[PDB]
Amino acid sequence: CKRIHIGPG
Amino acid sequence: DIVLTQSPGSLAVSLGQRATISCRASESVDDDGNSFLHWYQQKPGQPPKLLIYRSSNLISGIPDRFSGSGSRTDFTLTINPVEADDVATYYCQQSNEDPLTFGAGTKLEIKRADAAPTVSIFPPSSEQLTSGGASVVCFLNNFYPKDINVKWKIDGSERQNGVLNSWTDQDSKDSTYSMSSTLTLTKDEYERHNSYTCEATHKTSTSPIVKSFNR
Amino acid sequence: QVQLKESGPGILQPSQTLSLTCSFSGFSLSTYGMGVSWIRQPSGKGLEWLAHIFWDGDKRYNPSLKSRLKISKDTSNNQVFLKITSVDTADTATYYCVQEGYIYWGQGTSVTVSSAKTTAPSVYPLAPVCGDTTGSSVTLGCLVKGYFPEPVTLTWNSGSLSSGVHTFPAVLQSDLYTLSSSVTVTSSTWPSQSITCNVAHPASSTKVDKKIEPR
Repeated sequence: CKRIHIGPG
Repeated sequence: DIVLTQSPGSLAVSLGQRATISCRASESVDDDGNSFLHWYQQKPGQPPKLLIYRSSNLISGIPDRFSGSGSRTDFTLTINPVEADDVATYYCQQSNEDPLTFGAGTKLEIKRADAAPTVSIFPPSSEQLTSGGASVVCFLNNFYPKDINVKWKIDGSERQNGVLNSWTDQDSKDSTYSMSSTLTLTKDEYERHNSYTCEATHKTSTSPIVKSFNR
Repeated sequence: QVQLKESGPGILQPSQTLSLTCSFSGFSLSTYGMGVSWIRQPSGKGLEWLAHIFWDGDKRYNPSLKSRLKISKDTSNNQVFLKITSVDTADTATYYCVQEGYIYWGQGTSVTVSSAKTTAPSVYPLAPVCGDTTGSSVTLGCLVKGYFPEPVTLTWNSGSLSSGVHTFPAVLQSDLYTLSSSVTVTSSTWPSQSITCNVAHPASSTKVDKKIEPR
């Protein structure tokens, strides 16, 4: 599994 | 699901003072170390704006007045000093586990002195009457606080069926509320009573501020 | 810097299927770590995440909504699409697409799931039947009864009068919206200077200019 990214970069 | 509960649901604050908001998660939203709780500001009309990410990190360009604290399940957002353009709704968001959840929102509203509502009444314009329908309209304008109550009395008897109530939010320049209350009857029904009157009770009175017209 | 923009069916009969399209610029969806989300906001209610697609083709679905959703991409065309099937009326909302990172949000498009058709509105005028409450000012009004869809645009004197104006947000009565405004003027203006209400309901070339004549 992955992760929906939140925040910069 | 991880369920996020925000308190306060509503916040009256004055400018330049401190304002704290809180978000708590049904479980840890942490790897262990960094947390996946972020904070969004939403101004009416716009999309949410990300402010703070992973509990404590300010997004580039957001004012330093905005801070975030907390870990595992209890998180808190601080605005200090509140400047008048933080009058917004704030939401917290978790991104540890899908589904991605957000909390109910806390809305910041400025506090100001009491002002009572200048109510005013409108009979039906002839035009409406010619096409079978009657709307009597009460404008209760420019009051602080929000909570107000409007009774529609016909001939003196109370009447609740067919009242369609509407508020404005925070009038930004003077920090007030206005409200529109419409009673719509049928022209026939309307033509059988002489007295339409509209009662407003606000924190600012011991009378009802009443508005009457006879036909 | 990056652009995101939605495209919606506008109005939908209950129990159809909603198509949504997210157009973007600023990033190809083949770039590793790319992906696009669709978040949904109700009317003046919180945020709800619906679905997410990643560059490597893996989809993510709100699991209480997993049934009715399907996301997809046209990666060589900067498009992410959403289909939400069997539209219930508690599916009227605003659809945002968001690029990964959640910083960059597209404005959002409205969908209202109303089993009703474009009705253009009646614009009735509202003047006093003779009295002067307030401080030697009078409040006037404009009633825009029974339209579909949102919105109408209303301006007093075409924006030549906006200070002192309140435009109460639209409520819906019979599946049909009802909007209302008020203006306060000093008595030297009306009845001397004339104030006219401009209502414009674009989905139908209803452009109604109702003058408040004093009765």
